[PDB]
Amino acid sequence: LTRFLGPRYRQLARNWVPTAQLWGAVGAVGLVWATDSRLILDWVPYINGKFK
Amino acid sequence: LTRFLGPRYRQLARNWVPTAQLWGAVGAVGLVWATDSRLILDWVPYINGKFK
Amino acid sequence: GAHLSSPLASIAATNKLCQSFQTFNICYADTGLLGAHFVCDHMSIDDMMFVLQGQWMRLCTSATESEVLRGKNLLRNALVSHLDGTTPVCEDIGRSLLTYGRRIPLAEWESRIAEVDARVVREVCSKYFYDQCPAVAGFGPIEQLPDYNRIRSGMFWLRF
Amino acid sequence: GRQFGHLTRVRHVITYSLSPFEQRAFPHYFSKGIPNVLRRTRACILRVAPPFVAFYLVYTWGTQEFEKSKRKNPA
Amino acid sequence: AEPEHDHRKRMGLKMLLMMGLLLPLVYAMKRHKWSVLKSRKLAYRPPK
Amino acid sequence: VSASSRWLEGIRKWYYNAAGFNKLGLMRDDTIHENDDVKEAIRRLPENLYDDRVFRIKRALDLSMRQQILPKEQWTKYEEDKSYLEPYLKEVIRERKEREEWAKK
Amino acid sequence: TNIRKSHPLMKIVNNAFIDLPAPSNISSWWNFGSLLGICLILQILTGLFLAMHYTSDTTTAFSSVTHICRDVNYGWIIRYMHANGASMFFICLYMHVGRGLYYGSYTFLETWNIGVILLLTVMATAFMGYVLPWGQMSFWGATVITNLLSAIPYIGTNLVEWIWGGFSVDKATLTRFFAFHFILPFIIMAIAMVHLLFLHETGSNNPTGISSDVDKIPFHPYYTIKDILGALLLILALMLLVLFAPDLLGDPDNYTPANPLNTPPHIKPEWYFLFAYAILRSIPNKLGGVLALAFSILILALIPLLHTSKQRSMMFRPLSQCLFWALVADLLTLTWIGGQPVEHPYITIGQLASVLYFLLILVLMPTAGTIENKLLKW
Amino acid sequence: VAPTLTARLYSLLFRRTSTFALTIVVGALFFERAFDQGADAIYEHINEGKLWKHIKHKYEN
Ligand code: HEM
Ligand code: HEM
Ligand SMILES: CO/C=C(/C(=O)OC)c1ccccc1Oc1cc(Oc2ccccc2C#N)ncn1
Repeated sequence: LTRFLGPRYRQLARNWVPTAQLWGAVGAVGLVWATDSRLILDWVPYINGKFK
Repeated sequence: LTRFLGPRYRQLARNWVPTAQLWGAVGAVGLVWATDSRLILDWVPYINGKFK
Repeated sequence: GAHLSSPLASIAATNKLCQSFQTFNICYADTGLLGAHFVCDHMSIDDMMFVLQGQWMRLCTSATESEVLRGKNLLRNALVSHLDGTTPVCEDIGRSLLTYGRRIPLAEWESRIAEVDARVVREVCSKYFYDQCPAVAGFGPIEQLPDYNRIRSGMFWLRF
Repeated sequence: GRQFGHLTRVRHVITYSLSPFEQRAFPHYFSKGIPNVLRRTRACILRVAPPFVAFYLVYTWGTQEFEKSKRKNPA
Repeated sequence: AEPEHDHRKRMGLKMLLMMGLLLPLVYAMKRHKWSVLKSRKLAYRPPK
Repeated sequence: VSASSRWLEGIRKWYYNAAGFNKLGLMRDDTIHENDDVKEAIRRLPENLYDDRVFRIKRALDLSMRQQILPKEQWTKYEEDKSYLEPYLKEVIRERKEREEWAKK
Repeated sequence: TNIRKSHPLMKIVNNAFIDLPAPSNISSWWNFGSLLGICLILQILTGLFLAMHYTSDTTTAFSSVTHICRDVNYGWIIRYMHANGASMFFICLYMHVGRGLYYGSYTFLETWNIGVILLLTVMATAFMGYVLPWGQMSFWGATVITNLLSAIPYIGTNLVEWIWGGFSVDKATLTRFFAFHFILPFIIMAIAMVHLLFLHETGSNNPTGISSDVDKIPFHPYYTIKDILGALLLILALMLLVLFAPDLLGDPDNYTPANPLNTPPHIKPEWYFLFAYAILRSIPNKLGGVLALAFSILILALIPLLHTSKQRSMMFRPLSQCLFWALVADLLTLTWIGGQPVEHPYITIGQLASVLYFLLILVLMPTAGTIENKLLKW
Repeated sequence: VAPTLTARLYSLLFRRTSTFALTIVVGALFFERAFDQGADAIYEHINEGKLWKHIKHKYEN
């Protein structure tokens, strides 16, 4: 708990932050595409084709 | 095949013959009791009680 | 090494199962200790017990004519090689007079040796070895030394 | 997984054991046994029983209060 | 509702009479094997 | 030194007796859970202490199995419960904490 | 050479059941591990002989079960053996978990965590198994529990209707619950194998929580014969139920066919779900219900992170011993409340026991362990 | 009785695992007859007259 609190760890977090952000994008777009989540997919231009 | 043919092996067979005979008796009486094989069990005095 | 007649000795050399073993028949008035002693690595105690116990049992149930003649021959040689010179013979005179009452002549020992066929070995072995409680003495790195119950279990064969 | 001969370092400990065929299975079954069970009941009744006795009271009261709640003497 | 009634009471008696013979017997088997440990004696002999 | 500090000491002697490892001949440090700092402290013990430790654990496991306890006189007295692992375990944690302070900068 | 060691198959059997170094001092509380294995096998062997005669359709779902008990040669013996075996399995699961908690066995992180997965899987099995007879309790238990999944935000209603195969517990629900009830015990056995794989890594813990390396005995014959005697005791308890009291632990409504239009006076689980059923009705919120219900079992996964004591076992821990027995009594309180209606004294003391369960695991027992350390100057 | 009943039982039938198995198998057959019927006879006494085997002579042809 207290052992992971220091300058190196703040650097280590800063180093892996763009990566952990991009995996979130992979997870989200991945979930959105796999379920056909209409709420989000109504916004994207070519995927829009599902006229009720 | 030809390697197991000799005086020692004849002795070794003679040594295990009463044992292999008695395991046959265990197997037979075991099978007879477990199936209730009437053909054999009609001969034994106390077990005889199954009057049609 | 691997070419030794004795199965225990041959397996022990091949698989480096010990530094040594020896059989014994320690005699006292109306009683005695009969079995084996061995010295081995910490990891080799289990195999050594198994291979020895299995040998007692092989002999108890399924001893063979040829190996029994070898045992007879080793004994004839052991008895004659032992009685070599004044100190061994004088020792044999003193001891035998206390334990047997007479000196048993070598011809009689031979006569009693010659009598022992395979049927004798497995009957006599069974009388003493088969399904009996051993006395077990262990010293040194003995974590791998079998539990008494397991040693006791090796004193009989389920196959026989 | 570990096997015998690789477990741990132990030094200078002698264990004397007897063959099961030389000794009786139930040495002093009731003479030594009965005192022992009473001893380890006594050693634990203050840790095991007071939550159950507490449940028993919360059970006995609760059941009583459930029955005498629907009925009423005045209108 | 329960045709098996008579049969289950019958085998139930056989269950109890068997267990009454088997329970002490398996106990005695376990107690026999375990007597090697139950009567075992320890001695600690550290150097001088 | 104090009347109430003698009472904390008597409540501690009470708990010690209630814990009852002394009934199995054990010392307090025998009963510790074996973590990495602990494993190292056992490893760092001298021959005589390790051998005694082994025997005390051996004895208590034997008693545990046969569901017995030691005679009253042979119980480890609270006053003479030698905390043999203390300085070893304190040194191992000291060393760990340094490594962890170093792994921070 | 000894073929027990060399041979690839026998090697496993030797390392698992024969030559395995086991602690000299393990209680009768260590017996339930083997007893659970007996119970899983017993359930597979009785379950299969039932499946040889059972029909998976709402029409003769109830009639096939009747056909088993009435017409099928000794079918009644197999049927009550299976129904009581499921309860036997649950008495054992509980002793086993309790033993793990008392003796600190949870510090085996993976073994324990695989056991949490093992508990959930046996629970999921029994729940689905109960629907199969298609009695009043079978249907009404199913509708009252599945409908909880509606309370999940956004995903909710879609999930229930996906598990349902329609808009209620219907034709399709009975059929799929049989399929899932048939496959799950095998997936259990495979997880139980991985459970044992992780256990053999450390070997067994013991009543003292101190290492037993200095006093290890071979599994055979000591724990072979002790597990035989233990199994003879489990067969006694199982056959006492099957052959003297086959309807004792069961609900009478299951003896009338399912009726979706008529709800029974009482809606109660078999004893093994009563504690958790109580927790659910105790909290008035829909979602809070299911979230406390999942947390009712999922909490066991937190227990290792809430270990605070310098010692492993509770053997030398009196403060923790009292708070342990408080948990067992509190669960027995929740068991009692589960099988009771939702009226006056029961609503209050029900939710009182519910808040206590979570306080006892999350706050109370981790505090006692800290105090016990201070008392030993540790 | 000169050597014990147990001593003569070990010598003749318990030494060999073969005859040990044979004595168990032969002993299992003879036990099943004495038990099944013996326990059935005990079941007769606690249900005297209640059973169809007692009633039987009432409805004959
Ligand atoms: C599918 C039912 C289960 C089976 C078949 C099973 C199997 C067993 C077996 C054979 C053992 C070794 C003997 C013993 O110590 O009892 C054991 C120990 C263990 N099991 Fe399970 N178990 C199951 C349920 C559980 C559950 C539900 C948990 C935890 C929520 C659990 C966690 C453990 C732990 C921690 C041990 C180690 C106990 C120790 O040796 O100190 N198991 N299991
Ligand atoms: C994880 C082990 C198992 C558990 C805990 C379990 C649990 C249950 C339960 C609680 C019941 C309802 C009891 C009743 O009302 O009679 C049931 C019935 C049923 N089970 Fe299982 N069972 C298991 C193994 C299996 C297996 C492996 C099969 C498939 C071979 C199976 C097939 C059946 C069938 C067909 C029924 C309906 C017949 C009946 O109710 O008696 N069971 N089971
Ligand atoms: C189909 O109903 C099966 C039941 C059953 O098998 O009870 C033992 C049952 C019968 C009546 C009422 C409800 C029933 O189902 C259940 C199911 C249940 O599931 C869990 C068990 C333990 C922990 C959490 C949950 C959940 N969710 N908790 C309580 N009752």
